[PDB]
Amino acid sequence: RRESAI
Amino acid sequence: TAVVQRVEIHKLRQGENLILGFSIGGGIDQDPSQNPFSEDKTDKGIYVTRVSEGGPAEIAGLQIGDKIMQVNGWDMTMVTHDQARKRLTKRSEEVVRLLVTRQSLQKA
Ligand SMILES: [Cl-]
Ligand SMILES: [Cl-]
Ligand SMILES: [Zn+2]
Repeated sequence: RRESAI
Repeated sequence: TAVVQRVEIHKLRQGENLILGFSIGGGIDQDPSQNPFSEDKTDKGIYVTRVSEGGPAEIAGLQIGDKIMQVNGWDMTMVTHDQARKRLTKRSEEVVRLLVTRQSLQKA
């Protein structure tokens, strides 16, 4: 599962 | 069941970067079955997978496992991963007003 840190 | 709440996060201006202090997972372009926070394993919505300690989001109330319904008016239930990523990183907005839902707990 992709994951973005913002 | 699940309760609905709104979180307002003021981004952190680190030099030329704007930080929110949290991570996301989900989106229609992703496999919803690999989501531990959703009761329904078909739900491809956006979820908070991480919340940095002492970060803006943590101080604002964001909690891991929270499902992002909408951001600053824009809907977040039927978007792709990149879309949600772009709607949370719009440089012209110093603040993001999140509408989320979370397993209310207190549900013994
Ligand atoms: Cl948390
Ligand atoms: Cl809003
Ligand atoms: Zn601010």
